[PDB]
Amino acid sequence: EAVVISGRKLAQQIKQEVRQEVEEWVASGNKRPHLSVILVGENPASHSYVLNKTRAAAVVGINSETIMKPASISEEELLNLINKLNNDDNVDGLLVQLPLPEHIDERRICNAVSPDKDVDGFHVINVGRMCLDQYSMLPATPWGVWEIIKRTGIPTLGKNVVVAGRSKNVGMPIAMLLHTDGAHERPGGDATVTISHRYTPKEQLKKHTILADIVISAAGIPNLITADMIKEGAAVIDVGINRVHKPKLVGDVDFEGVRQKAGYITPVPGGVGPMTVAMLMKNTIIAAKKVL
Amino acid sequence: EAVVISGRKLAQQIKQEVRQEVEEWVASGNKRPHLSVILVGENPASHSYVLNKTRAAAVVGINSETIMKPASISEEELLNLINKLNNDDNVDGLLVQLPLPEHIDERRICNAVSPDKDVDGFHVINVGRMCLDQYSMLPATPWGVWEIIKRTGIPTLGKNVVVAGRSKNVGMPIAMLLHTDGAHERPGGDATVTISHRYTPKEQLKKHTILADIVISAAGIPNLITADMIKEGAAVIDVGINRVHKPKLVGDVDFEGVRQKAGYITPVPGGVGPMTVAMLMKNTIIAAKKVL
Ligand SMILES: NC(=O)c1ccc[n+]([C@@H]2O[C@H](COP(=O)([O-])OP(=O)(O)OC[C@H]3O[C@@H](n4cnc5c(N)ncnc54)[C@H](O)[C@@H]3O)[C@@H](O)[C@H]2O)c1
Ligand SMILES: NC(=O)c1ccc[n+]([C@@H]2O[C@H](COP(=O)([O-])OP(=O)(O)OC[C@H]3O[C@@H](n4cnc5c(N)ncnc54)[C@H](O)[C@@H]3O)[C@@H](O)[C@H]2O)c1
Ligand SMILES: Nc1nc(O)c2c(n1)NC[C@@H]1CN(c3ccc(C(=O)N[C@@H](CCC(=O)O)C(=O)O)cc3)C(=O)N21
Ligand SMILES: Nc1nc(O)c2c(n1)NC[C@@H]1CN(c3ccc(C(=O)N[C@@H](CCC(=O)O)C(=O)O)cc3)C(=O)N21
Repeated sequence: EAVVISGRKLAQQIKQEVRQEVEEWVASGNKRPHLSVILVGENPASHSYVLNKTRAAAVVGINSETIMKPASISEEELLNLINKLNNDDNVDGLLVQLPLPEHIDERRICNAVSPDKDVDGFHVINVGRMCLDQYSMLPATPWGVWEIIKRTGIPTLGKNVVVAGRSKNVGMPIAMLLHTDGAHERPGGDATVTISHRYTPKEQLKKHTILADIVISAAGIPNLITADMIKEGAAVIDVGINRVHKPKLVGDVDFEGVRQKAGYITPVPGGVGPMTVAMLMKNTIIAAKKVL
Repeated sequence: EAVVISGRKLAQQIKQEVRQEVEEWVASGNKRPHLSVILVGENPASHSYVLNKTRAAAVVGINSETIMKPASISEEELLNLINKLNNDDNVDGLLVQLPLPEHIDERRICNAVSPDKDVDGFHVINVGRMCLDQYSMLPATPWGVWEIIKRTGIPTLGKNVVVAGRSKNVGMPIAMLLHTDGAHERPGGDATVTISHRYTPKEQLKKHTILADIVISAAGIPNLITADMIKEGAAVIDVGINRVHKPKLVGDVDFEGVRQKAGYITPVPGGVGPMTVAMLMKNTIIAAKKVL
């Protein structure tokens, strides 16, 4: 029997910490932090995630606004709005919820957010700084993943990690953080990391996952990770979010099988999800204190 | 018997290509490209590598200057020089040979070179763009490594690659290029990539290298890769440079053992080295054409 790690309980801890930090920033005479979120269009999951973010902000004492725009907004208009928010000193953190309409170039939009306000860590400079193991705004999900590992007390240094997924927002940063030097300006995990993706044959995925002390799945494929792929005692972190069949939410991991073989496992929901939102809270206070 | 790939012969091909490109740029009325190299101090290997670079430039029709400064140069003075070269339009490519004296912060210096002239690809924006699979100035050694693989006709897509070394100038870019999507703006190799480093136990290094179709060693450890670590038919690319014992130059690979087990192997010297210099030539014409 795997220890089922509650990301909900961890996220509550992290939110207690942020509330304190925030209550102590404000207590000492500084402006309350303010997070602005641009939400374009009518995607329900997008609306639900933004709502989780604004509730979390309210519970740790961070002001938030949700700026709603229709999917018909031009790229030029959204960029204008971004420039206006970058230049407002009341605004500490700025994120644009993805995905955006097809007619809008997401890379351009992310690179328009000011790096000092880029609480998603998607701006190219934040990406470059992370890749160079310098202080940066880390993306929220990857940082959530590392915090689950670190706060549970699961070792990384010299350990074998497999990451299924190579996406610039999730997979790549997870791999980058976990493999890098603990002695650098931004310390990494010092793990031996294998990056797998859509062209990794299932056969080769299994031959690597079977050596792994930690397996992190961020592919968006149900049952991609099964018991026979895991060594006994492994930590299994499920970042996937998959709508399957009424519509239902599952992870990338066969939870019921793998919970009999792994030492640690995260559920979906209730695992990495809440951690994603908590770490965003942390980045907002960091942007407000202007410590980068 | 492994095919011993001559990086010398490949580099000559690449240099023939660059000469043509350059002869055709100039032929059409543009300024001859100009590469400036700042060399600080008296390190002999540094002097020898810069000399390889300026000879290569002369053979492909690129003007070069070597700017020599003493190890006593302040950081402020070197940065001044860099600003002056950034702002001169005769100068197309600008690199600072590393390493620098301890009193100088290399990250600051690399980030002062203008991205459009950063023919080493060390500037944070070039690093960020590479990490996001966008067009960037690629670092010369990593690109050399990928060119050896691609020009020999060794497949990467779906293949297992191990990289021994995680350095921001060599190991990390090699891993990044090889793992990434062939369908992105800057195409990657679509390989399954394992990053190993100084905290990977030898035991775990072997268990991954033994699955590898390609093993790329960039650790600076003699005999780090031996025959029993390699599967039969594997491609073995030796990026290491090690002074051993008169003083002698060897790679990270036990060449004599591994040439009996691998399908392909690169020697040291004569492998990745000349490729490092040729690809720098390629980046110089790219900076001159202002195509990024
Ligand atoms: N829980 C959270 O907080 C959270 C946050 C962000 C994203 N996600 C989820 O993580 C998953 C990935 O999100 P993303 O934005 O990185 O998505 P994406 O669709 O860009 O990435 C999918 C990645 O998985 C890889 N992949 C596809 N098939 C594979 C296979 N057979 N083996 C290994 N890798 C394979 C792809 O190569 C790609 O890199 C999704 O299910 C998404 O909903 C969860
Ligand atoms: N042929 C060329 O053109 C060329 C160009 C650049 C560098 N190099 C050579 O490549 C080697 C590395 O250069 P660098 O600048 O990346 O050096 P570096 O010293 O910064 O990097 C060494 C890397 O190897 C790793 N390492 C150390 N012990 C290890 C082990 N037992 N297993 C796996 N990895 C281990 C370290 O963690 C580190 O990431 C050196 O020998 C250098 O001279 C060659
Ligand atoms: N700019 C930007 N930043 C982000 O960090 C994200 C983004 N866009 N778009 C989509 C992803 C996904 N994501 C996210 C956030 C929260 C949760 C979450 O709270 N999950 C819960 C509820 C599951 C549900 O009912 O949908 C869970 O327990 O897993 C899931 C994804 C998120 O916020 N993402
Ligand atoms: N800024 C900057 N850019 C670089 O790309 C480098 C740098 N600094 N500092 C050191 C590394 C190493 N390096 C390099 C360049 C050429 C050769 C090379 O030509 N090697 C030959 C000769 C070996 C010898 O006799 O020393 C070989 O055949 O391997 C080796 C390393 C190089 O140029 N490097």
